[PDB]
Formats: sequence, structure tokens, C-alpha cells
Amino acid sequence: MREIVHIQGGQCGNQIGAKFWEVVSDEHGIDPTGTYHGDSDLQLERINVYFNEATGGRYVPRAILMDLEPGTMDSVRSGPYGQIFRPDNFVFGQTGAGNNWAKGHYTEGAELIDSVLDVVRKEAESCDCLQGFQVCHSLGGGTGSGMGTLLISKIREEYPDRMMLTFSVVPSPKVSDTVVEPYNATLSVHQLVENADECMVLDNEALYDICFRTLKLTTPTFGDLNHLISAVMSGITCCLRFPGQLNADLRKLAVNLIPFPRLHFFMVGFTPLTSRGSQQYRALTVPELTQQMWDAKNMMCAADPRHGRYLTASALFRGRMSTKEVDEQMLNVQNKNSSYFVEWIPNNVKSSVCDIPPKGLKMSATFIGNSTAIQEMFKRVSEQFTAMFRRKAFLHWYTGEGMDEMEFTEAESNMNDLVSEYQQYQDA
Amino acid sequence: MREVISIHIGQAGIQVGNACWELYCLEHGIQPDGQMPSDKTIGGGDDAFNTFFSETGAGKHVPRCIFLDLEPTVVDEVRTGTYRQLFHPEQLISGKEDAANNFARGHYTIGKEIVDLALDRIRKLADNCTGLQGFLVFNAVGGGTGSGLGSLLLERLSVDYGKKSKLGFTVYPSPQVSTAVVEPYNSVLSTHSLLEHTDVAVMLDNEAIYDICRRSLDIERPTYTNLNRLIAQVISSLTASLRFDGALNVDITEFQTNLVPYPRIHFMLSSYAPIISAEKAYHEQLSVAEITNAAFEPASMMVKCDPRHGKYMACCLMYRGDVVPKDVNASVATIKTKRTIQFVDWCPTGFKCGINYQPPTVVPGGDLAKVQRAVCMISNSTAIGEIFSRLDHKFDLMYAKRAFVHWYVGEGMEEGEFSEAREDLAALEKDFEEVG
Amino acid sequence: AEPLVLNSVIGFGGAIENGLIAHPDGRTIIYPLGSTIVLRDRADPRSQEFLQGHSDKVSCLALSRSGRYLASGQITYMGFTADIIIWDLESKQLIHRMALHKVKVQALDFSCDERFLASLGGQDDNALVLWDVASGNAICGSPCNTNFTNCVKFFNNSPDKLITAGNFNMNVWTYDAGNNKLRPTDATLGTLKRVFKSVVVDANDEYAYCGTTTGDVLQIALERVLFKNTGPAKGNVQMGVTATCEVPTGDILVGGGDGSLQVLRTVPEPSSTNPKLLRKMPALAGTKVEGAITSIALADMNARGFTFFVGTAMCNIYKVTYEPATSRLKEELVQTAHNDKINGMAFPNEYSEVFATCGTGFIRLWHLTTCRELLRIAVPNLECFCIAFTTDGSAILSGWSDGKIRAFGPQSGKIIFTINDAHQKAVTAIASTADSSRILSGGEEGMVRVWRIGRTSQTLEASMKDHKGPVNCIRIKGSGDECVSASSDGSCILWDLHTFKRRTSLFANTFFKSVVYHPDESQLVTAGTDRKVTYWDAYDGNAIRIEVNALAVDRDGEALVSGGGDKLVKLWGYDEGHCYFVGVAHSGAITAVGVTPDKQRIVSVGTEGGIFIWDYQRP
Ligand SMILES: CC(=O)O[C@H]1C(=O)[C@@]2(C)[C@H]([C@H](OC(=O)c3ccccc3)[C@]3(O)C[C@H](OC(=O)[C@H](O)[C@@H](NC(=O)c4ccccc4)c4ccccc4)C(C)=C1C3(C)C)[C@]1(OC(C)=O)CO[C@@H]1C[C@@H]2O
Ligand SMILES: Nc1nc2c(ncn2[C@@H]2O[C@H](COP(=O)(O)OP(=O)(O)OP(=O)(O)O)[C@@H](O)[C@H]2O)c(=O)[nH]1
Ligand SMILES: Nc1nc2c(ncn2[C@@H]2O[C@H](COP(=O)(O)OP(=O)(O)O)[C@@H](O)[C@H]2O)c(=O)[nH]1
Ligand SMILES: [Mg+2]
Repeated sequence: MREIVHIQGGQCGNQIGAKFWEVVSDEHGIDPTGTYHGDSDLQLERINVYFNEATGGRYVPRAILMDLEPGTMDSVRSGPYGQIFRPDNFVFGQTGAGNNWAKGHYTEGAELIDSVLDVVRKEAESCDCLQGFQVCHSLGGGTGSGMGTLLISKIREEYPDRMMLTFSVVPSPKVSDTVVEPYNATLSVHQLVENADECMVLDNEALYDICFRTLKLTTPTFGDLNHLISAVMSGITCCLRFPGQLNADLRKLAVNLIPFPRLHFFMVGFTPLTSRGSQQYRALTVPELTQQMWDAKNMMCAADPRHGRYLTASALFRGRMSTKEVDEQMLNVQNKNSSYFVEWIPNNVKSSVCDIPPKGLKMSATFIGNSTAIQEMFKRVSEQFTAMFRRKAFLHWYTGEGMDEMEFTEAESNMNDLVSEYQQYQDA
Repeated sequence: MREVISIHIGQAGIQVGNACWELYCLEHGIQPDGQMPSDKTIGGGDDAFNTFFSETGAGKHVPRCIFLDLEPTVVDEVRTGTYRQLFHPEQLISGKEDAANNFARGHYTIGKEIVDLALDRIRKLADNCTGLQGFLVFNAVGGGTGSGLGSLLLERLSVDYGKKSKLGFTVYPSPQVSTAVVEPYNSVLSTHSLLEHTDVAVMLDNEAIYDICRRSLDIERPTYTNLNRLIAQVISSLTASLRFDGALNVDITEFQTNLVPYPRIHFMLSSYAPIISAEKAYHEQLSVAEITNAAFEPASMMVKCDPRHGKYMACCLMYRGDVVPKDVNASVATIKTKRTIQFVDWCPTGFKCGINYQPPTVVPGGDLAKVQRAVCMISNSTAIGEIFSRLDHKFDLMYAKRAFVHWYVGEGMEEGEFSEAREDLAALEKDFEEVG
Repeated sequence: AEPLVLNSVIGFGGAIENGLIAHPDGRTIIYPLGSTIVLRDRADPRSQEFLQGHSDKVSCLALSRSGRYLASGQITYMGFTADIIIWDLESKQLIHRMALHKVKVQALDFSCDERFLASLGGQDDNALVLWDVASGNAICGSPCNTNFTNCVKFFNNSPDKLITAGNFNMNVWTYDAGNNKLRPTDATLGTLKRVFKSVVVDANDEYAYCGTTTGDVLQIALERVLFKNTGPAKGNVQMGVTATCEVPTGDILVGGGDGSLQVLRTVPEPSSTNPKLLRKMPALAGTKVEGAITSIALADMNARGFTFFVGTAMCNIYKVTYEPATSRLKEELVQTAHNDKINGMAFPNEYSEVFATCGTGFIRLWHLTTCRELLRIAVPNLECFCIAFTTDGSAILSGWSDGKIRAFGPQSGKIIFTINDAHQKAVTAIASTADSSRILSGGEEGMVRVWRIGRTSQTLEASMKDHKGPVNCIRIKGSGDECVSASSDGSCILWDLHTFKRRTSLFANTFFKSVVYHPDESQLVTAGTDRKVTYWDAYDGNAIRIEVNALAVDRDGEALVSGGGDKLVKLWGYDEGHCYFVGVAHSGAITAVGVTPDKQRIVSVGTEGGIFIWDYQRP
């Protein structure tokens, strides 16, 4: 059981989903024809988490692709693994997004929700035990912010007990591929806080460094960044998919990582990561994986954990290892940099492990962290928003969809209330 | 699906209408006789041209444009030129008499009789499109048709659609070089009635592009075809996202939302790079860094406006060919480090960029070179008010003398439209100072 | 090393319309197989030359005039281009490999000039394309219409126009010279809606004849394409006209979808009663052949008449000699072939001259020295599995997809017995004791059973041996009493069958397809999904470990012969383990292999619907 339904919002969310659905399709050893050609029974025991049966021993992904302007949905359909998707799981509208949160959430969103919500339900009963949802966002654009959160609100009012994950990719502090970016960021934040349970934040910047220094990449394309996010997206559900001497469902990750109903913004990083050079020198040992993930580089979020304090943390390994090593490693670190952790939480880490490794490697890891340094991102965005709202720049677009200004006041107040909360439990 | 309507009014409008419609038919393999090789399903290529064409019941591709002009001599030339098998003669519109550099003659007396014909062809053309991205006007401020007819049209369009976006590339009367003498008047009269009806407005002048072909291309014999050859290159760079792929595709709605902060402030500038001949391309590597440097250069602008006396409210850069977005992120950072480049406070953002993998295509016998890269920039800066103010000075310099005004009041006008449009000039200008 | 002489191959591509061809003024018959083309001698039914260049399966076949090179279409998967291939003659190798028609190829034809080759897209992507032969490149292309066409034909003269017919449309297309276009002209028929299937053109482009699912044979003029005469008077073809051809004398051979093969003389006649009216086409001669007729090719004997090679949907090839002198039409059956997916092979014990093939419709019996199949015991609907000979020389056991076993004899007479509900559904493997006293049946719903059998009284005992998955194979020691059951879980189990207590043997790395004893030894050889030919110990061990489906051994353990999903056949010195004498060109997933005990012959059979014979030499 524990079936997982998947959403892919906006261009980026549609695009990283092309990799995540291409990596997993290989980890379980199926062909782009949809026919399984792996070797073991373990690929088939929990295959139900990401797929459905089909006629002729075929498996199709339980994914839903939503995007205005279906231009890009042709690309993934023309990609090498576009043949596996159910072409009725392609919901789109011809009119563009305009990078306006409003029409993405007031006018054009509303006209597609009825179709989407009909699709989501069409595969919610197909799950004998629906574990939870998971989405891929981008807060800068119009569809991702607008449609996703509007889609998110609809999910919560009909699936409240389940859990709403969010692989949201945030705007960048220094870079701005668009101009109205902070608006759609804050307007979504006013929606994520109240209709979500866990929300990882990731940013293209650290994604460029992690590509640059560690992997020694010269030309980081977009697929590679998504190739990374595909990895950490697969690193999460190894407990739901594969055996493990200490398994970890998502619902136990949430209760182990969020003490309060609103401190639910996370941070991620992958391990191991090495070029073709050092992999011929470096050895795979439990010590290797834990120092790399614990570092402040691999944090794909553009935040510095040293300026904050880890409320909680977690680690997801995979490969045959001595669990005692991992037991003491997290106990060593919890002692050395005792300032970066909190006091009223005695042991603030969860140490999971799985018995099945990645495909080509033999060991791997993944870091999660709920630090208060993530409030730094909300400080930057709250500045840019209040700078232009101080001048009502670009605002005629937003009131051009029935919107008002109180919403711009409300969303900012909530952002201030939020970042304040991450300061209370930050006693330096 | 993603289709636009390119209107060409006046003489210059139907001059650039030649170059662009020479460029487009070449990038897509469209032969002058409507068709192209491997046209049917044998080619396996669709959507590559629908933005600019309408495949017939079989084979031929008619360009979706409109040539409008009161002077019969030029429209009759295209009817005789090589590119006659392209245009359906319902598009090519003419008239017995011209406007003769009077606004009323283009706006009050003659224009009222042919606009209905124009609207009828547009309505014949609008219904053929499934998804209409936006109108694309090509005006030439400084004449009777352009100021007169274009302005009258935009009013008719807005009361028809309203919901549709309007976009226009209009050549403005240069400060120094002036082929006409009364162009200040109609220019004033054009600026107003377009403003409350156009949604965005790009501006550029021949004198600036006269230097461009001089400094960079190093040609000493510039004529109207060369300037129009460049405008072809500019717009092909813009529409590329509408009609091709590449990272960070942009449509007009996306492009327009993040470039117009306030309803009135929409007047913008332009620039292209690289601008080189065949031999310099041999002695050059064309890294994304230099190309984005020559882009923001105030010399390479296409209008005689100095942005170093104002602040960029926003910017938009459309690269082309082989670019990867780290480089854009890399180089755009470098600019934001510099000092000569100013921005108004309330926008910490300001860059809506875009890439397209399809290369820039050169025209045979043309002047530009074959390159794997290029950039076109469009910045809405508040420094644009200066050239808006020179004309503010030439109007009262003549309107005081009341020179040439008898033509206008004699052709079904009054003095009110001078004062009425005069105040809008000042009213606009102060808005360019309120943003400081 | 690949020394393995291919002595005989029996097979035929049945439902490939117009697939059968005769070499013009040649000594070869051309017809398709699972994925290959076969050129047999016209006379010596041994000299075969096969052409294998396709990946999935040949779909259409066209042969240009003057014995020049021939084109072959192909079916492919859902979203991957088809592959038209031009094969040279006088050299018998590939020339061009053209790719379009993303779903499949529907029709191909050469022009009278061998310079043009026209193709027709599949159900989807149905368009008409022209190809050049010097440059394997598409000259012209155009989509016909929504009602997808079925067949296309170049005009016998003026190789510049071609007629094509389909569901509710007929057109004549002329290739324009000024461009890369071809202009169609539609057919005008008076309030007639006919699903045209086959189309032929006369010698002089006067009249195009076109079959119909209704059964008519509409003849139309071609100067203007309008319609002229309906079809066969005094009745109507039963299953609609399918295989139509023209005899040089001006008449037409028509073969319907039931086996009715007749001759219609088509000369415009006036209606006797009403002078200004025409008659319908009469029928000179008529005959009945077995099965729906699908392909007709000509052979000019000219002594009395003409000999037409007629390929029927039942994979039978007929030689129809017709002489219009006395209007006499006599047919002969030259060669027969199985239908599709031959399931099981069987050899009678201590007999290396006759064998039996269980297929998806019924059981056929063949012999060694010649094809010359002996009999076909028919069971209408449900298919046979795992044919078996009762030991020492006795009845034939056959378990069917019904879940029932039935016994037949040599002449096989009437059913010896029917063990019904032998399993839940689809009994899959069947074996007998060395004493012919009990019969093992391993079903598809993961169960094994055994039935005691007396002389005229059957005994239905309740063994109920539970297994973990479908039983691919079941073997028993002819020396003593034991049992081995393979599985679609690979856990080959040794049953004792003295106490029926499942001697605890288990082999689990993947799921297996074929297991064999070493003759008079405690060894084992098993074959499953992963390439594994591991030698086991009967004493719970694995001597050695070296997509495979079928295994076989000689009298003693000399040469383990093997095959599988790969289209090859691997022979092995059993004790040494080298792959000497490997054979190729079995276009499909090979299913079974046999050794012909007394002699040195390896028979191979797969899902393609064919059977192959090789010699046997081991170092
Ligand atoms: C011979 C060998 O071991 O080569 C490795 C290899 O050298 C390295 C450099 C690999 C290699 O990865 C990269 O070079 C790379 C490039 C861009 C972005 C990310 C990685 C490798 O491509 C990656 C690949 O890893 C996998 O296949 C994982 O199982 C991974 N699979 C995919 O991402 C994948 C999916 C579909 C198709 C192809 C690859 C995975 C991760 C999470 C969950 C499931 C699967 C392997 C082992 C290797 C190569 C080929 C060099 C590394 O990546 C992974 C994912 O292991 C890069 O850092 C590691 C360290 C490895 O040593
Ligand atoms: N850059 C450039 N400018 C042009 C071109 N052709 C004309 N112009 C300018 O257009 C201006 C005059 O435009 P017209 O179209 O003749 O004016 P009008 O509105 O049609 O009114 P009439 O001239 O009476 O017909 C002049 O200043 C020209 O310099 C061209 O091909 N390229
Ligand atoms: N990791 C990754 N991020 C991308 C990719 N493409 C775009 N992004 C980011 O996605 C953001 C724009 O969101 P977008 O989906 O295009 O706008 P929307 O359609 O209105 O939601 C930009 O900040 C891009 O940088 C990609 O291919 N990979
Ligand atoms: Mg003029």
C-alpha cells in the first residue's frame, strides 16, 4: 500500500518531473514501453507506490501534469520517457500565465480546477491506501504559484487527514529571472502556511555551486539540476519502496521534524557527490556520507545553517552498513557543534536507513533540516515585496483580476509573523 | 495557436514590412510562391510558422499581415515585385489620394472611409486565428497616414477588443535629422490618441541606426533597406519564443506584465548585438559576456536617447542561438555590479531574460554575418523623457506663430486638439519625474 | 562458429495480403515469414534463401517487374517509425532502408518504370508517399483523407498515375512534373458505399477492377474513373472479395473470404432483354479451396492454361491450373504450414522419423524426411498446450486452455478420455510415467496434479501438489520414479512420487522455463529468464553456473542444445561447456527444440509460426 499520487505544476515542475519519472522508471527497471524488465522481486513488491497496473503487464506513472500554455507538454511527450504517461493526465489551457499570481489563481486557475480535481479523484480511489500528495512548484512563475496553491486549497478541503508534501523551488535572493517575482512568492506563502504539512525549499543558486565545485561540472544545464532533484526526490521514499532495518514513513518524518503547526519549511542536500576523478580515490564509508551532508555547502537552499539553529534534522541512507556507525555519527555531531542545535530537544535527529542501495552506487545518503536560518530567505523576499508595494509597482496587473490590496497586506503580515516565529526559538 | 497580426501603416511601415516579410519567409523556407519544399506531412514540421502564416487548403502559405497606405505607388510596387504571389490582394490596401503630411487628412477626412475596409479584413483575419497573441503595429510618426490613420485605427481596435494587447514599433521624429517640417504637429497629435489606446510602445529613430551601421558594420552607404533589415532582425529575435523553443520561453503577456509598472509608462527603447560583418566574425569568439555588454551600451541603442541620465525601471533581454542560462546569470550579475547603470529603488528585480536554441538567420546578399549568438534588449527607462521634451519645445515654438495651422482647421479640426494634446505632453512628462 | 546446415524450413505468412509472389520468368517463390522473406526454388522444395533485415515483422511485399529488386514493408511498435527495405536481386542483399509511417506500412508498389516506389501509411499516419529507387528518398507526400485507404496500384502503362482504394473512397493520383505534388481525382459512383479491399488494373489501363466486402467486383473505366459494372451475376461472393487478380486473356480471378475461387469474363456485354443495358459478369469456372483466399500470383505455363499460386489465410499454398480452352479449373495443394504460435513439440519415444506439433488451433503431425504433414486433429475454439506422447509408444496427451486434458491415438480416432477440470485454468505442462501408469499435469494457477490411469478405467486421485507459480515444465526420470516441476517462480521442485512428499529441493534466483536431466546421472540443467544454464546436483547442489527458454540433450550428455528469447540456437559440448555449432535466423521467440533421438537432427520451433531443421555435430 502507501500509494503516492504526484502533481507537476508550472514549467519547472513539469520539467523536473520528467527526470524524477525517468530516474524512478529505471530504479524499478521498467522500459519506456511501460513493461518491467528488471531482475528482482523487490522492484515489484512496492511498485504500486508510483504506478498503476495496465493491460499487457504495463505500468504507467501515477502523475498529473498541469500547465497553462501546453507548448512544453509537447516536449515531455517527445522526451524519451513521455510514452509512459496517460495522455488523459495532461491538463492544460492555451492562454498563457503572464507571471500573474491572480489569473493563475483567480481567473485561469478556476477554469481548470474542475478538470484537474476530476482527474485527481479519478486516481484517489485507485489507491487502496493513499499515503499522501506531493507537488513540484516554482514560486516565481504564474502557473506554479497561482494554480498549485489554488489546487492545494482544494486538496485540503477534501483530503484533510492526508499529508501535502511540496518540492517547491523558491526564487533566488541575488538572481531574478523575472521581475514581479517577489509578489507571486509572498502570495503563495500566504497559501502554503495554512494548507501544507511539509515544504522543502530549494534554490537554483546553491544548485549551481553544488554542480560547480563538487561535481566539477563545466556547463550545468537544467536537466542536471533536475537530475539532482530527481535523486533527492527518490531518496525520500526508499522506506516506502524498499526494505530497511529502520524504515521511515513520511508521516513519521513530519511528526519528528515539525514541533509546531507552522514551522514546516525544510532544507535538503544529497550525498555522495563526486566527480569521476575523486571517486577513484574516495572510499564509501559511513563517515564520508555524514560529514558531507552535514556541511553547509550541500544545502540546496540558499541559506547558511551556521547563522541559525537546527530545530530538527534527519538523514536517509541506503546501502548495507552497520547502523551503529550511523548511530554514533549523529551523536558525535550533536556534541561537537552544540551551539547549532537546541536545548529543550535532547536528541533532535532521526537516523533512518534502507537495505537497498541506488542502482549503480552501493551507498548514498540524503539530508533534511528544519533550521531557523531558513527565515533568512523570507527576510529577503519581505524586503523586495514591501519595496515595490511601497510604490505599488506593476500593481494594475494584479487588481486587473478582481484582486485587492488587503491581500498584499495580509500575505506580508503572515510572512512577518512567520519569520518572527523562527526567531523565538533562535536564542542565538 | 500562437499567432499575431502584423499591421504596416504609412510608408515606412510597409517598408519594414518588406524586410521582415523577407526575413520570415527565409527562416522558414517559405518560397515567394506561398509554398515551401516538403510542405505536407512528408516534412513532419508544424507550428513553426503558424504565428506568421496560414497554410491553404493545400501547399501555399499566405502571410498573416496587412499592408495599408494611401499612396498607391509603393503598395503597387509590391504588387509588381517578386513578393506578389505571397500576399492575397485583400491584404494590400491602397487609396486614390494620400494624406500629404496632414493629421486631419489621415484622421478626419480620408481615414474614415477606408478604416471600415481595414477592420473588415482584420475581422476576416482575426477569426482565422485560434489563439491570438496580440496586434503588432508598424507606424512611422511624422507623416499624415501614420499619425492620422494609425491613431484612428487603435481607437477602433480598442473599442472592438479591449481585452487584446496592443504592441507597436513606431519610428519617431529624430532630434537632428528631419525629412519633414510639420512633423511636430502630427507627432503630438499621434502621441495622445495612441497612448490611451496602445498598451505598449517601442520607440526608435533612423539617426541612431544610422550610427549603428557606421560604427559597427562600417558601411558608408546607408539607405532605408538597411535600417529595415535591422528591424527585421530585432523582431525575429522577439517572436522567436512564440515560434521556437529554448530555455525560458516568453510570450507577450509574460513579457508585458513584467515590463510596464504603471498604466501610462510604457515607452521603451531597444538595442541589438552583435552587429558585425563577415571578417570581424572571423576575428572574434562572441562570448555571452561581450554580447550582453554591447547590448546595454548607450551607443548601440536604436534611438538617440541617453539612459545614463535616468534609471532602468526594468529590462528584457532576448538572446539567441547557443546560450546556457548560468552565463546569463553570470553576466547579468556583472552588470548589476557596475555603477553607470542605475535602477529606481522600488524594483530590486528588473531582468526578464530568455533564450532560444534556433540560431539567427542571415539573408543572402545581406550585410550581417552568420553567428551562433545574438542579443536584443528592450528597457523601459525614465530617461526616455528627454526626446519627449525636445518635441515639447518645437510645438510651442511654432504653435505660437500659428504657422501651418490653417491646413488643420481647414481639414475638419480646431485649435483645441493642439492645446488638448499639449497638456497630455506635459502631464506625461511629470509622470516621468514622479517616479524619481 | 556457425556450421549448421539448414535442411528444411516449413512456414508461411498467412494473413499477409498479396504477400505471395512468383519470380517473373524465374525459378523462385517469394513469401514472408515471422520477420523474414523466403525465396524457395520453384521446383526443388529444399533450396531456400532467406532475407532477414526487419526488426518486428514483415507487413507488405512488393516486387518490381523484370525480376528487379523487391520492397518489403514492416510493422513496428506504437510510436516508432516503420521501415521499408529494398532488397536487391542477382545479389540478394539490402540496398535502401527508408523510414516513415510511424505505426506500420499498409501497402507498397513499384511503377512500370522501376524508378518509382509508392507507399501507404498505416491506420494512423495514413498518407501516400512516393520514393525514388536510386536515392532512397521521398519525392512526394500527401494525406489521402479520413477514411483510410487500403490498397494502391501503379498503372501498367504511363508510370505516372496510380489508383488507390480504401474504406469509402477511390482515387486516381497523377504525379505533377512542375513540383513535388500529386493531384488526386475522386471516384464518382452512383449512391454506392462499398468497402473496397483489393484493386487490380488491366493490361491497357482500360478498366480497374475492385473487390468489395459486400462481394461485388466493381469494374470501372479509367479514362474517367466512373463506374461501369457491378459484379458476379447469378449470386454474390460469400465473405466479400479479398484476393483478386487478372488472367492475361482479359478475365479476372476472384477469391472471396470463404475459399470460393472463380473466373469472371469481363467483356462489356449488352443485356439480352433490355438492349441498352449491360449484363453482370458471368462466371466461367469456380472452385472451393480451404480457407479465405489472400494472395494470388501467376505462372504462365501456356500449354493449356495458367498456374496460379494461391496463398490462403490458413497458411496453405495451392497451385490452381486453369485452362480456358475447356473452361477447366483444377487446384492442387503444394505446401501446408502451421497457422501461428506453435506451442509444443513432441517426439514418439525411440522414433526419429515422425514428430507432432501442438499449435493454438489444433494438433498437426509431420515426419522427418519431408514436410508432408500426416494429419490435423482439430479442436475448434480453445488452444492446445504441452503435447505429449505416452511412454514406450502410446496415445497422445494434450492439455488445453480449458483446463482439461484429452487423449488421442495414432489415427487418433475419437477422444480416448477427457480429464476435465484437470486444473483451475490452462493446464500448462504434462508428463507421463515410464510405465504409462500415471500422468502429471502442472497448471497455470500454480498447481501440480497426477492422475492414475488404468487400461479402460481412469483414476482421478487427489495429489494436489501446490507450487508457487505456473508450471513451465515437468520432467520425470525414465530410469526410476521421481518428478521435477519448474515454475514461473523458478523454484524447481524434486517430487519423490513414491510418497508424494516434495523432496525439499529449491532453486531461486529467477523464474525458469525448461529443465532437463542428464541421462543416467544426478545432474540437472535449468533455463530461465536470466542467461543461466547452471548444472545442479540432485543432492541439493550446483555443479556450475553458465533470455533462454528451451533445452534438450542427446542420448548421452553430449550436446546440450538450447534456445530462447534470443533468435539463435546454441549447441554445447555438455561436459566442456563451449558454444560450438551455433545457428541463426529463427525470426521470433523460439519455444521448443528437439534432438530426433536415433539420428542427428535438431528441430527448432518458435512463436513465429515456423519450424526449422538442422544437423548435429559435436567435437
Ligand atoms: C561506474 C559508476 O559507478 O559510475 C557512477 C559515478 O561515477 C558517479 C560519479 C555518479 C554519476 O553521476 C554523474 O556523473 C552525475 C551527473 C550530473 C548530475 C548528477 C550526477 C553517474 O552518472 C550516475 C550513476 O548513478 C546512478 O545510476 C544512480 O543509481 C542514480 N541514477 C540516475 O540518476 C539515473 C537515472 C536514469 C538514468 C541514468 C541515471 C539514482 C539516484 C537516486 C535514485 C535512483 C537512482 C552512476 C552510479 C555513475 C554514473 C553513470 C557516472 C554520481 O551520481 C550518482 C547519481 O551516483 C555523481 O556523483 C555520483 C558519484 C558516482 O561515483
Ligand atoms: N528607418 C526607416 N525610415 C523610413 C523608411 N521609409 C520611410 N521612412 C521615414 O518615414 C517618414 C515619412 O513616413 P510616411 O509614411 O511617408 O508618412 P505618412 O504618415 O504615410 O503620410 P504621407 O507621407 O503624406 O503619405 C520619413 O521620415 C522617413 O524617414 C525606411 O524604410 N526605414
Ligand atoms: N531546476 C530547474 N528550474 C527551472 C527550469 N526552468 C525554469 N526553472 C525556473 O522556473 C522559474 C519560472 O517558473 P515558470 O514555471 O517558468 O512560470 P509559470 O509557468 O508561470 O509557473 C524560473 O525562476 C526558472 O528559473 C528547469 O528546467 N530546471
Ligand atoms: Mg507618405
